[PDB]
Amino acid sequence: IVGGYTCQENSVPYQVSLNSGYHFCGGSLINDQWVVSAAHCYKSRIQVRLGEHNINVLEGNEQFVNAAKIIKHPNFDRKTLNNDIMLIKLSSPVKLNARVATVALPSSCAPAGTQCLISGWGNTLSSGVNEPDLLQCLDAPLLPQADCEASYPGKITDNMVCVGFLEGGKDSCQGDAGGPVVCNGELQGIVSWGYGCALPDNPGVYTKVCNYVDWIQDTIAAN
Amino acid sequence: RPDFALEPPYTGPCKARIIRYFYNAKAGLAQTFVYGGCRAKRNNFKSAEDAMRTAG
Ligand SMILES: [Ca+2]
Repeated sequence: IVGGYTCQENSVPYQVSLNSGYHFCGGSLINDQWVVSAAHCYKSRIQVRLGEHNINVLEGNEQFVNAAKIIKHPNFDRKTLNNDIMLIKLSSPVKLNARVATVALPSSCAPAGTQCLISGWGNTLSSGVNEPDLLQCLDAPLLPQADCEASYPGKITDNMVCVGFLEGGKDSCQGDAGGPVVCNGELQGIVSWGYGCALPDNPGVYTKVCNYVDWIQDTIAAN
Repeated sequence: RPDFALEPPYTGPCKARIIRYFYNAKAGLAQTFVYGGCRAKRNNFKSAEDAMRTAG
């Protein structure tokens, strides 16, 4: 997260870290056994780290659980990034407390202008690399679909939404993928892609979760 | 050596943090970079020895 601020300790209890030796992607806890992330964050073996704040120091509030089943959206496209969503079933149910909690799936698609919270342990610089120990937060609005299409000509599908600022300076970056975009207590987006980080006329592009509520519920009930 | 070996490391549009190997034409050695997760160019390898075989 570029241009953000350090989140208050455990103020984003649904945020998880995907680890395969090191932190590589984020994710969101939707129920005691399932995590939602981006499909491009696929790895054959993933350990999910919950209740985290400082990713490099053992604080004592963390729960380390391995991935049992990793299910990507059947229509995921590796080139266009359409349907960039993935479900992860945990090996054992997690203990829900004040540090570890679930985020609600969307009731409907939030309109343009809705203020949201983006979070992650990704790069904090637009030019250069600086990986934070502590979870970073960013308050940003859902942008009009016309402005998203103007920023990325012919690259935006109906399953994508732009969140951020057209002036740049504030955006999600490398290491934030799979992470949450929560608006009014509901998961409206998943960190996906963008051209660079925090660059003018190039806001981040996110997977529009409201188009996948039925797919998520049907997959959880069948597995 | 081929053209891709002299090309700068490509992070790509995706936002994952995946450590991959590339060949530096300036230093003449195999170094690491942050790959985003999608649309990789040819100067992107999973291991150090796979980079030394193809590019070295
Ligand atoms: Ca920790």
